Amino acid sequence: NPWNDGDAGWRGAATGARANRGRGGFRRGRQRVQVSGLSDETTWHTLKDHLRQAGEVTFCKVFSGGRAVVEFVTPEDAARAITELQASELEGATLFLREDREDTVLVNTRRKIREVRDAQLRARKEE
Amino acid sequence: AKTASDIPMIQLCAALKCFVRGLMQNVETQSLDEQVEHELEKEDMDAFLRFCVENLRRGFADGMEVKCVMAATESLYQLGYTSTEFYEQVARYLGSKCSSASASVNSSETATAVCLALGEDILDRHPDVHTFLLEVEKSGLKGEASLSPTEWMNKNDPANFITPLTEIQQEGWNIINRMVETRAADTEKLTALANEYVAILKSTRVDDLKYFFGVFEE
Amino acid sequence: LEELVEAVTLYLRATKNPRLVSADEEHIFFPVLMERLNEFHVSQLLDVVECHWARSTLVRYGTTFKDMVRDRIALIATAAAKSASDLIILRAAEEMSPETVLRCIIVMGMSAGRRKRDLQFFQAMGMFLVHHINHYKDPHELVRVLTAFARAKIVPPKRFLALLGRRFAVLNKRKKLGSLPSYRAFVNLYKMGHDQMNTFRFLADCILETIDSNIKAEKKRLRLAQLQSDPHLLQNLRARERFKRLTELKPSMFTKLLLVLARFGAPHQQYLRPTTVPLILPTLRAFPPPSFTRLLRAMSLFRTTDLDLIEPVIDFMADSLGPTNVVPADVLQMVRLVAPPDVPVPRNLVKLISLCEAVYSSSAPGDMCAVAVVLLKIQMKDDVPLEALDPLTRLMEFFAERMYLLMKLHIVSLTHVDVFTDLCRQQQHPDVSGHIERLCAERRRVNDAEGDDEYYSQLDIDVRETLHRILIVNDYNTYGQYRPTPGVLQVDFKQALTEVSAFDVLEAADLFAQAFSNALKPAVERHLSRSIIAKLDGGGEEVITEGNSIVLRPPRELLLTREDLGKFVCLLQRTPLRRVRASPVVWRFVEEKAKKLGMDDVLRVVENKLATAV
Repeated sequence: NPWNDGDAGWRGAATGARANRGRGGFRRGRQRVQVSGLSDETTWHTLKDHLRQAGEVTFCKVFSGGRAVVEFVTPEDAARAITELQASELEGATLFLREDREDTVLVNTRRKIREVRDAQLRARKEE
Repeated sequence: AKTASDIPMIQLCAALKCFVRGLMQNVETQSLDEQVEHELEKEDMDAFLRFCVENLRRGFADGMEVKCVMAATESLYQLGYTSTEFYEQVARYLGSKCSSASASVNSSETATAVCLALGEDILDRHPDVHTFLLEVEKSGLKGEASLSPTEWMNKNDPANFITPLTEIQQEGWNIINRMVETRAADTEKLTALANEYVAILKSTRVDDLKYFFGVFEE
Repeated sequence: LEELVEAVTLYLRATKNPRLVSADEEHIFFPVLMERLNEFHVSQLLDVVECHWARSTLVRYGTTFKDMVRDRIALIATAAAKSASDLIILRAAEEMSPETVLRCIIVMGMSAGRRKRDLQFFQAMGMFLVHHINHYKDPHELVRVLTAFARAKIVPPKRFLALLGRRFAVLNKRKKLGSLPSYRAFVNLYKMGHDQMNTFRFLADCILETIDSNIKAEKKRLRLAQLQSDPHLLQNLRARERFKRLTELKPSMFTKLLLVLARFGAPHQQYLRPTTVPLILPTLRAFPPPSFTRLLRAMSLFRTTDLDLIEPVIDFMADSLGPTNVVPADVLQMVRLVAPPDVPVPRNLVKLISLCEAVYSSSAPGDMCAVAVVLLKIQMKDDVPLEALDPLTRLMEFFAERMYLLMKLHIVSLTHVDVFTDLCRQQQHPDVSGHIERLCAERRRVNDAEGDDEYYSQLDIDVRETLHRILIVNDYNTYGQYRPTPGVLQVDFKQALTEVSAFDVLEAADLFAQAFSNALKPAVERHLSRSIIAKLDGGGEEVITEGNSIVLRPPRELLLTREDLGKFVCLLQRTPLRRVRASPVVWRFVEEKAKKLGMDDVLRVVENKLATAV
């Protein structure tokens, strides 16, 4: 956002509460499924663990109330997942799955089937 | 007050302890006009303290060590936040973790100060908190109030990479960054470098040893 | 050289009365000026250019004078720049004084424009002003420079603007910049695409400082006084005068400064909040509806997590106005703003829910699904009182009824239907009137038997696009003719009519009235009547050209059949457009068409209508 103008702030600062997350080891010496019904405590790691039973995942993000969005690797990873993991049980948070059959690219795909059919309808009306 | 989002609690406590030490000394007031200025400064200080206590409440909700909330409550008392509606939350959270929190790993002077700052009615509303405060004032760390704010922050938050390194502290990181790329088989070189490193251990920060051990495994 | 300079001003100062514009004196004097243009100094020419102009006098002589002094000053500036690398030219370097350059910038802002000559001309001595930046003293001079540069509509060297903005604070120490000049500079730097933040921050803090100082002075006066020891307009005058006395600005422009600050994403804990109690709350009622709505819109972006302001807004909205004095959009925005978990439950949420029920109960298209989402978010939001939860179920039932009737009308897209079904499924709403399963069964019958695209074809879509255009045009809010409808929508809707025929536009009107009867706005109604009259007359239409001009379209013709004429008669039976219901042109056109086709009964009916309309 413009008011931040590149300022990292305290989120990107070097505070002692930030190095705690860094459990690496300190060695070297410096199309998308919408899933609902989860628990807000459910980490994205558990999300990947559960839904990789169906197919591989590139990106996944949770939202408040259990809503979350998951992007698949391949269309086969989706075609299996759209119908297999429906109403499965995980951590007392039985999932409910919906799929955005319309995509930011698939809308432009629907534009032409709309317009040519509209031309056919116009030809019908003229006749 | 601006741009203070996602603030770790230790940062807030250090800032409050910095603010308390730069306060003006009280003098006799000419009541003709300066009372208005006192009201204006009161209003501004309230506008700041309300944001500070909001952030403290968020920290209360998310869970925090008793030492940090203890110091923050003392500092806010130093600034005159006499509302008593937030001090009941203070007592509630302090009594929530009273069972397992260590007693002699806290500042006794801070204990006396917060015990005075907490109302007696609020005190005997929580006899367990009363007893805990007396125990801390009996057995606890001494002289922690006299340290400079940066010393307090360094001695309660290891690493944190805020203040710049002293001249001596740079030598340890030169040694470590020289040891990183050295071949493993060159045992004599590593022995010499480590024997050089141990000579300046008294001045190096305690946290950086995490790296000194790590390269040993490398 | 001073004699003629004084004489031309003597003649020019009286160029307001038509006879006092002495053409004879103009021809006597001004040509000598054009021959003697080189003789006078820069300041004399600039002072002459400053003076008032008569448009006939300006077109006679001044229009040339603009460029004939522009080029001379350009050569003088070229000589000055050569110094920094005719007797007057030899001393050109000392002629371009900082005040001279400042006035040279100032005195141009009435005839320049986006022209390339003006662009390069103003980009010439901008660097001279940069060469004299340190010698400018009064802060308001730079604000005047900014507004003149804005008037000429030049493309600025943004770095130079940022440098001026930085030096604004340097000069601010000597004399505090006013609130009005500061907001002037704010709107300028907005409208030529400045994106440095800090310049905007300084002006915003200056405006806040002026407001704070005024409020503190007022409180000081009241405290010192303590130390000594229609009626709606009558109430609103005090609020308006207090507002003007404090911030030196209208609410209609304060509510846009807050809008832009919210757009930037500034922390509302120190921008929106510090002025709520002394300023915002007491003057709230005096806000014009277009300003109150914008204040709420800025609240939505700010996402203020404080009830100390939110609650009084709820009370004022619930009590002081009522159901028919508030736009449904405003109440929808208000309930949306209380949805986020950051804002705790207000103690007066029941009033908001009651008025929310009332407004849409009295409102009896695709946005209501989002409303369900809003309800979805509020139903688990902490400990909601039950009496606030009761109206929501009946509300959703009313929504379901409306969408069911809409599907019987075949209007709203079935994707929103599926969204609504998903929402009611995940909301676990127990159907009582049996409408939810009716919607599910109807959606199944529609989609899984004929198809979604087939459903879209139930009403022909070239009418539907005009229907959507009508809908989005009618989406405008006026608060009771407070804001006249902008002409841009009229222009695009008129051009839409210019392509469509007459019968299907009346079909669109009928389809709109089937679900939103009498909701057509008067401007759209009269424009539709005018277009239909022009079409049935057959004279032509207004084709829009490039230069905002019109050209008569070639004449139209409509060879409608007997059944088409009968459907037109039915449309006239059901249409709410009074003008098309009474204009005799449509009836004589129908009579002529019926005579061309030939049927006795409809002809007699049209004659009967004509006898009542001729």
